[PDB]
Amino acid sequence: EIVLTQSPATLSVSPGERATLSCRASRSVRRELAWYQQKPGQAPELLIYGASTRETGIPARFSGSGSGTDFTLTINSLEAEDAATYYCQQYRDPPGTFGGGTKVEIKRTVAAPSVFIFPPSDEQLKSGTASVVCLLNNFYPREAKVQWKVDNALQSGNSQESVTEQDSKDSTYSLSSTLTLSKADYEKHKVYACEVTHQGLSSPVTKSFNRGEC
Amino acid sequence: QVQLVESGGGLVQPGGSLRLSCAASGFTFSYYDIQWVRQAPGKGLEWVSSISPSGQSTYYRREVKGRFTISRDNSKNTLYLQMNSLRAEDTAVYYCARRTGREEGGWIFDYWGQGTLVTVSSASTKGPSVFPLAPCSRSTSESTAALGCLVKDYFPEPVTVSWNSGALTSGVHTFPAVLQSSGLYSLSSVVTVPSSSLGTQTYTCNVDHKPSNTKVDKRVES
Repeated sequence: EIVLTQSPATLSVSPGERATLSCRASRSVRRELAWYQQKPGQAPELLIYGASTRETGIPARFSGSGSGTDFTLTINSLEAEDAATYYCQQYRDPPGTFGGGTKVEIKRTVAAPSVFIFPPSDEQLKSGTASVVCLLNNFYPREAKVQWKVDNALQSGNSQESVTEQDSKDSTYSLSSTLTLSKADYEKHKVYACEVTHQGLSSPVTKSFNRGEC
Repeated sequence: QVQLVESGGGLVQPGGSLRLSCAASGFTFSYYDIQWVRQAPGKGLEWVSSISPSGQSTYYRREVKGRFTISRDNSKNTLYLQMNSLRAEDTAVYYCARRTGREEGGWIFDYWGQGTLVTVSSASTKGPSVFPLAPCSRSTSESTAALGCLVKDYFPEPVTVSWNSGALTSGVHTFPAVLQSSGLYSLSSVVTVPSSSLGTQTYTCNVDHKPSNTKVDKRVES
């Protein structure tokens, strides 16, 4: 039960640049390692076998080498499709041990988000509960902040955020900030806005709506 | 073409049981040591069980040993894994894989099956509320516009979501599964189209949370 550890986890590297990730076995595995590219969703795919031999059908970009403990999956040129969570497997031992999973993020040119606000539907208002959904769409980098303001009053300790695993076609992240609020409190207020703060935004530009106006 | 496909699981109450059933063609199945590898929610891959290219050899994971049973039907090119006394922790996506490292090399994992989700939850299945979310301004003035479908309350996690039957693609973002205070899961499916094309395509999200035997379609109106 040799434990394989991958250092580090977030490896964001600009396109064309070499992304070099590690995997340190507890025991010695003597050039008996494997590397995988498990893109968001897709079941893992073999990359390097025998800790060196690049599998056929995979580009030379991936060049693996090391023995015993020091393992390094190298990527001489980085692309948008290369955004994936990577795995190292030992096969010295009969079972097969895996690593943590080094996520590689393609470093992109900073582009600001296209923000949209979502007032609740009357079907959800029938159920009592109401949800306001601030939508930040396709921006770089993942690092962004979403705040709230029901009648300017910042709604804290309530908003649930959800972010998308970086895009292939553009290398951008998109996030949702769902805000749950019961009809009784929802009706008592009119001002509704999510405040946006990002590296693209010159100043934090917020999109707002009022309960009555539709 | 190699086609390993882990068939189906779901959500079983702790201590239950459930038969998994990987399936593959596009290679002579009777030649390889096929095997299952469960994967935690965010964690890494963890090999669970392994069967020989003969059937007369089963190899189990330290803990799983004596609860899950691996089987192969090399006549009907099939792989199975039946669970029993399912502990809470086994909530994983169970992948299957062929393991030919050949003579030169021990055990490499050539191809991986789609991998189905098997969850062990004390909680019960819950149908999804589909509310259509759209703005207060039909005329936005910005030629880029957005509308969605708040898939409000579901369980367990698997819920297929697409738009325009499957025609809308450029702009469709299906948000990851979000846990709630209640315990229910939620996801929002959004799409970015033009402001001019408000009534050029009927924007309709097709929601399908297969576990509750539901299917909900919604044309985002008003």
